Formats: sequence, structure tokens, C-alpha cells
Amino acid sequence: MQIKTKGDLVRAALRKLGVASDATLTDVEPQSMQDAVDDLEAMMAEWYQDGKGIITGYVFSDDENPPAEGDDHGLRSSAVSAVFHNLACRIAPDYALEATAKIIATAKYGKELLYKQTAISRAKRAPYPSRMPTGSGNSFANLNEWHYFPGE
Amino acid sequence: MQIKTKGDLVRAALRKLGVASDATLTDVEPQSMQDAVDDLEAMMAEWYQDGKGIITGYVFSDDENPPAEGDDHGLRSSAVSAVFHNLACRIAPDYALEATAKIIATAKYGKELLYKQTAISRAKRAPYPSRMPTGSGNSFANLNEWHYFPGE
Amino acid sequence: MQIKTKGDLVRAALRKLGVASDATLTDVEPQSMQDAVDDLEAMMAEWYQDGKGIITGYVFSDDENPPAEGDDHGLRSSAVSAVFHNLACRIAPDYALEATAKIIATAKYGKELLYKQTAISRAKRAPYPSRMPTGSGNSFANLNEWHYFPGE
Amino acid sequence: TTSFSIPDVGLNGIFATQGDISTLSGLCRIALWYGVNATRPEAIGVGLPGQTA
Amino acid sequence: TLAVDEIIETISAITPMAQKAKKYTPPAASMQRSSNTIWMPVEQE
Repeated sequence: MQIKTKGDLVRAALRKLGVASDATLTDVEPQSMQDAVDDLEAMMAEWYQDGKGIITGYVFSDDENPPAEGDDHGLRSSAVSAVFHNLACRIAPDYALEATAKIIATAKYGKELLYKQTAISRAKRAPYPSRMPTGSGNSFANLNEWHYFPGE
Repeated sequence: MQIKTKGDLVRAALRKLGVASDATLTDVEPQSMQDAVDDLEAMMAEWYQDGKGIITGYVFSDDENPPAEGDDHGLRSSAVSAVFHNLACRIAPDYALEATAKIIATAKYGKELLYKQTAISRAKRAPYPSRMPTGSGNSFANLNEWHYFPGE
Repeated sequence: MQIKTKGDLVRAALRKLGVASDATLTDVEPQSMQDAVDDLEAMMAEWYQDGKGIITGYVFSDDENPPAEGDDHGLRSSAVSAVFHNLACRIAPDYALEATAKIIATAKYGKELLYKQTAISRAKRAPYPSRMPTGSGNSFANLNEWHYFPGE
Repeated sequence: TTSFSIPDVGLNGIFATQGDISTLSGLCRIALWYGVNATRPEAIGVGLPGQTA
Repeated sequence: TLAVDEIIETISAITPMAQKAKKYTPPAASMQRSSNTIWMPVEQE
């Protein structure tokens, strides 16, 4: 993938928004790039609710390494489009812009696809209640089989 | 098919958008191809969710090969229209454009046709539960001494 | 029929769109003609899902013979109208156009009429289950000892 | 497993069936162990007609 | 298809030599240790 850093995500988002791209004649300043990377970090921390939200493999930059930009985002190949579309939607108000309908729809679809597999994994059925019996079918086999279910 | 590379897919999408075609005397700007190829790769990675999404035979370029443009996409002949229509819809916001209603409808129809066969294949019925008897009429089960189904 | 080639289908679609015909003083370039032929090929490949889609007798040109335009389409005389109406609908966005209501309605009607006979053919009822008895009324089946239907 | 008594020849073998549940299949096998011995080769003979040149 | 309940019999073999051959069953427990072989004496001269 050609997108491998937080700045690559930011540049893709700006290209989607039409603010700045490679073919452009006027570009945005590095302070604005850093602000966009900061907004990306804020959105990622909001999504990954300390491990109880959307899992993507995003790696949060530490203060010791000076530029947050330049770090590999760590996302899988299937998450990049959703990430930078949502970032473009979030940073559109910065440049007096509003993201278009196609961008909004793609961002919604990308976030849903991001959480689909985690939802499948988290959809688990609880164990048996602590007061249920194991049944007499589970008594002749495993002669020391429990009479009641543990629970918890 | 005469659309055999990511470049042909990108050029078809641009022409559908009316950005760089022959019906209008506009040549493909070199930067209008790299960004479109990036968008196509991102969309394909998003669709083919590491094997659990839409299977299309698309071949993802690796970091070793320098030019992403120029590779055979590997798609079947029945997927090209959907691919380039969706690509045009995705890359329309770059030029402050908006894909027309016909292009959007064709994209929807093509995506549905793309997933139709995969849906047919994945519409599989689960095996019998572990607690069913096989019945007394199951000659094979009686021969193999299986009074109950194995499940799993 | 007067329309016997892919180029003829493309020219008919263009005339229906009102862009280029045999009476106009301006014409479309051969590159546009060839690429419209490419679009028609992509459409037909999408429709005919490798044998599981809309069967029309369309013949896909091979790369060994260079000019795809100039190849007999192979369609029956009743499929030409639907084919070129849908082609006009799909290649209208190339010229910053939108197919008119009459063209849209004719394309829909033609596609439905194209698939009518295939749908009638494919509306087949499943054989008897392997768990149903043939019944005693079938004396020959009872004597040949075919007490239960074969199935499959 | 059960026995498997061949008629004509007065021999006995085994007949066994097994079932694999992972693949929902089965196997069948009819085994027979024996050995033909010639205790007196000086008594057995062979007639060879038309052994000219 | 309703395969008729008749069978076209094709082959009919006969085994006279195996029927006339005398059949011997030595003790299995001893043969296992003796490696499936057993010795028999020969008429003395």
C-alpha cells in the first residue's frame, strides 16, 4: 500500500476533500498537517476506547519520538480507506468545508466494515447459570461429571 | 476484454467521470493516475476483507514492484464494469465533481452482481446438532453405530 | 437486420443519444468508438455471468483478431434494441449527458424481455425428495422395489 | 468384526467394518490368511504336450 | 431411472483344485512364536 504513515492518511484525506494533492499548485502548511495528525490521533483514541471499542492495530505515537507523523499507522490493508475517509470528514470543518455525500457514505460504510469482524468475535453466548443441572445424560459418561453447572 | 490493467480501469473511470477522455479533448494528467490507483487499491482492500469479503481475483501489488500502474488487475471479465464504475464514484470528490445517477446505479448493480455468486456459495446449512438421534431408519448410522449426530 | 456488428450497435446507441449519426455534420473519433465498444463488451460480460446470467448469444471478440468493432455480435434480431438502448444508457455519462425517459423505459423493457425466456426455462421444479415413498399405486415401481423416490 | 466363511474352498477369514466420523465415511475389509505348501514336490507333476525342437 | 430388480449374471468360476486340497490349521499360539513355520518329518529309509 502507498499509504503507510499518519501523514499519508492526512494527505489522502486532503486529496479526498480537494484541498491539496500532488498535482496541486498551492499546498497546506506543516502546522496544519500537524493539526490534522493531532485530529487523527484524537479520533483514533476515541474509537479505540482503551481496548473496549474498535480494534484496528493503530499504534499511538509517543512523545519521545518527536514527529507523530512518520510513524507507521499499523493498520491492516482493509482499514486505510475507512480511516482516511473518516479523517477527511472530521477535518473538513477546519478549512471551511463540508464533506460531500459520497465521502460521508463511504465513511459510514468503512466504519461499519471496520467493526463487523470485532462484532462477530464479541457476539458470545453466556455460560450456563449456576443453578442449572447438567442432566442425567451427562451422568453415565464421565462417572465424576458434575451435577450442576458452575456459572459465572 | 480490452481493459486488462489498473491503468485501463483508471482511464475508464476518468472517462465515465468526464475528467480525462477522448470525447472531450483532455489527456490523463500523470498525477490523476497515481491517486486513482491508490484509491482503487484502497477500495479493493476494503472489499476483499482479507478473504472474508468480496472475492474478485484482484491482484494486489507489492512494495517490491516500483510502478503500481501497469499491472494486470486479474479481475474476471464479469467484474470490470462494476470495478471501474465504483472507482469513478469513489474518485469523483477529488475534482469537486459528483458521479451521475446512472453511474451510481451501475455501481450498485455491479456490486450486487459481484457478491451474488459468493452469497450463493456461502448460503450453506449448518450440520445437525450433537443431541439429535439418527433414527432407526438410518441404515448407515446403524451400521456405523452412530445413534446420535456428531455436530460441530 | 441492418445492425450486424459491434460498431453498428455503438453507432445506433450514439444516434439514439443524438450525439453522432449518418446525418450530422460532426462525428465522434474512432478512439471514442473503440472505447464505447469496450464498454459494450464490459456490459455484456457483466450481464452474462459466465453462463449464469442473461443468455443472448453474444460473441466475445478475442485479442487474436485486433479490431473488436467489425465483429458480428451474434445476437438474435430481437435482442438488438435492448442491447443498444442499454448501451446508450451506459455511455451517456461519457458525453456529460443523461439518457432520456423514453430511452430508460425502453432499456428496462428490453432487458426484461431478454430475460423472460431464460426465466421461463429456469423455472424448474425440484425432484421428489429421497425420503418420500413412491406409493403403492405405482405397481411397476413397487415390483421393481422402488419404494422410495431416488431424489437428487 | 466377524468371521467370513468362504464356500467351495474350505477356508475362513475375517470381515471388519470401521467408521470415520470426522469425514462421515466408512471402510470395509475382508481379510484371509493362508499359505499353499507342496510337501512332496517329487509327487506333483506337469504334462507338457507338443514340446518339439 | 428405475434400475430393474434383475441381475445379468456374467461369470461362473469353479475351484476344483482348492476344494481337493487338504487344509491344515496348526496351533496359532505356537505358530506366532515359531514365525508361521512348522516342521514335519519324512518317512524313514
